[PDB]
Amino acid sequence: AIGLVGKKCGMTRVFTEAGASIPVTVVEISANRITQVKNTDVDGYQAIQVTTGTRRDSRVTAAQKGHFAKAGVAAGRGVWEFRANDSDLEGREIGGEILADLFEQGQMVDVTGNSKGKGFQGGVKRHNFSMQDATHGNSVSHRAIGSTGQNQSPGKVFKGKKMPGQMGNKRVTVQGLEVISVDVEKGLLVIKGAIPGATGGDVIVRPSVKA
Amino acid sequence: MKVQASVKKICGSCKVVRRKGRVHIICTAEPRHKQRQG
Amino acid sequence: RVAKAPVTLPNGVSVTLNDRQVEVKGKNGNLSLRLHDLVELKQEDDVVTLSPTVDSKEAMMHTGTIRALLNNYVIGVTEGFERRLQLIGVGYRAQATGNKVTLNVGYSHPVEYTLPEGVSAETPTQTEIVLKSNDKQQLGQAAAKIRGFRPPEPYKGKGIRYSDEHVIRKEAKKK
Amino acid sequence: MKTLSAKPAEVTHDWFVVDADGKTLGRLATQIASRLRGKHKTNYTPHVDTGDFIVVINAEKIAVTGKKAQDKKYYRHSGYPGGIKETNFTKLIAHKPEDVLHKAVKGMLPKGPLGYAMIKKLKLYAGTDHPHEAQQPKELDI
Amino acid sequence: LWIARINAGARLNGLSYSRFINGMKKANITIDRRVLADIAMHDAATFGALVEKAKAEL
RNA sequence: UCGAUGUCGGCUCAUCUCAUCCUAGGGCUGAAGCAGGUCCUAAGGGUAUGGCUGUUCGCCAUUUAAAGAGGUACGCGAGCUGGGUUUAGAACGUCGUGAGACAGUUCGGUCCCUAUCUACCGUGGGCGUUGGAAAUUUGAGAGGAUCUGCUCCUAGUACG
RNA sequence: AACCGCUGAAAGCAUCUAAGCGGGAAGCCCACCUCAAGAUUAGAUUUCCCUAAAGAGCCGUUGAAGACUACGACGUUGAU
Repeated sequence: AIGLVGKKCGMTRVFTEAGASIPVTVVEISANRITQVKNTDVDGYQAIQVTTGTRRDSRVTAAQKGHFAKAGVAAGRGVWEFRANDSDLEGREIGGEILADLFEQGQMVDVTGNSKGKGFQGGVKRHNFSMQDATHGNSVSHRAIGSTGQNQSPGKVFKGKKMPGQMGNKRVTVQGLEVISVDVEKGLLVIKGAIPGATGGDVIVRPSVKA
Repeated sequence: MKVQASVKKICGSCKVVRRKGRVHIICTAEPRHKQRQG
Repeated sequence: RVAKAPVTLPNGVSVTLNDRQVEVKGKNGNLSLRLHDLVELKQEDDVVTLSPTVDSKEAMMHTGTIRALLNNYVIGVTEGFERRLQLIGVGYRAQATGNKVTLNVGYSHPVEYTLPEGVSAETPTQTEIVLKSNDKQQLGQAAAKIRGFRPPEPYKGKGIRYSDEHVIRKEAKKK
Repeated sequence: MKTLSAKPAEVTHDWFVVDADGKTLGRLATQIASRLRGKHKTNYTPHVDTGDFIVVINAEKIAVTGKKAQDKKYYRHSGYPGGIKETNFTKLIAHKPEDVLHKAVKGMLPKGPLGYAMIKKLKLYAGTDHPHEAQQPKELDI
Repeated sequence: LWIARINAGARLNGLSYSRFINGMKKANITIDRRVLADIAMHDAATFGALVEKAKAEL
């Protein structure tokens, strides 16, 4: 139930001997250093905290420097927690190591990332609203929202109405993705599929919850 | 069964049974005699 | 009437009452029922008389059912209860192996039923199940559960049916 | 001679512990509501909180009569179209046990700033223990 | 307000407000609810004696 | 309501009901099977594209698991359209001596408003959270999602 | 839920129900994804700091982040 944090390196293909192209995405896995083990006695729940990447010393606060020093690890670019159970808290000690060995070839994974940000978007792109007529006398409402409600009853707009607003740049999970290849010496994780986000983004790969 | 406002025993093998405050006719001879009030 | 009828205790069987929980112990085994808080239980020479705490219709209707359950427990501990299921069909068959009974009736898959703790099944032939139990309730529930995998059909009688169960028969291709 | 008010700085709130074990929900709730309001005190003034802190244990053991454990419905609207949700007394006792008695008392308290301040003195817990031995509540059979 | 204070005071030692007012009426005590609530709030012993009178009258 | 509450239809965007159209669970059957018919439960999802006509509808073609019935100012013109109805031009039939008229027809005929408050979609500032800070988090709760065809196999078996 | 029960009395029988014990729907509550402590009941844990500290911000170079913001990165001990 624990995963690892990597960086989206970009997309490519893997060819099979039958001549099928598999769309894959490449994840750089630096070492996931364990910075804290949360247990039920102290925190009320079981989790593993890891860090990965690096920061320069001038960019790490005194509080975070002490947090990393208590574990014995080097400061990473971020800190991520994975909810675990007694089975997961087996060989996981503070200052310990999590590599790409966590996953096997052919294992289904869930991958989470920040989607690409589209900024402010209209209803047509954000919610697949139909466009109104391009011609036929249509005035200046070609990509307009259309009606936003009923009449006097209810005399308001219902909450959760689909409107323009910020699109993308949100946490998104894609489930049911296959591990195409694992390599740990090079920190390589090759996964079948799309992987939300841009290249260089932080991605979290966990074992698939559908199973 | 027949769900209706008037449930009455039909043949003579029908029973009026009430369960959960509701009136049924249950017949041991004719399965289409089964009635429930409602 | 049922409430006023006393429960005659055979030589082997015995009943004890500890904190509103009657236990019947005898040669077959041990059964127990929770005594309703509107019924009192008193014992005499090899007989148990159970009577309402107050003279009321509700208390009498509860002591009737306590008497009936106690009588069933006494008989089920002195000799036990037995139920018989028949299977009718071309390839319908049953096999009892321990506490788990398998039935091949008409599905793309045999059905496997685990008997409740207290009911024992044996199949002398392949189309006949004999169930034995201490309590009539658990025996009847096991029989109903097994019979509900393929209840009898009116047009040919196929299915699992109770022995001495009247199955309605209808005629196919009528005019 | 005049009729004086209670002067909040001069008022003292006493701590009491109530066992809600097998007691009727509304019959207990009215008593608690009166104690939280301070109606049992001769300095009662409706614009001052003169109440007492009430700590209720065994909140999951409170009782209702009739068929109300399965027919008493708790509705809420979430603010979204069609967002009407319903739950049972028994399901709510299993899920959030304190909310049955909290809801009953909130219904009986006045609805305004002072009422919000008086419901804050109701400390209700499922189970036989409360974390308020420091306040030394006196056992109150009400 | 006075009636609420007197009810609190009478229930503090003994009977309810309604029975207290009946007892005062039977005892021929002409003290008004304003003074009664003042004594309930500011003189607990005097209100106790006043309640004892109404209680002895019933 | 006449010191003005814009009409039908379409478009866009919906929201609710259940007297349920499909899908789900059932009882009865003049239920052999496959298919149905009725009624009970069930509102989670889903629930065509075209030809004609301004049409709603309706008929028709071809589909679909299905092409539900409704409420919402017969939802929705300070969101769009302007084909019909319902100004002024003109003509036909008809009525009138006539000026004219016609839920008769025909051709033509300006749709304004930069959003204050409520609402809603997003996105910030402040303060608070019992000294302050950097992080990581539990989850009271809320939203989203929930559809379904066909082929093979069981098995050309059960049934006939 | 409808519906089907087991045992069972009221009501010697019968009976799914009154006591008790079962099965059972795309529906309900979880489970999946996202948000979530202004949940003013403002929760938890790990570190850091207190004669202007720990930090945060301004400013600058900026970004598959973006209306402005915010958010992410970096500012010579540096590839922003």
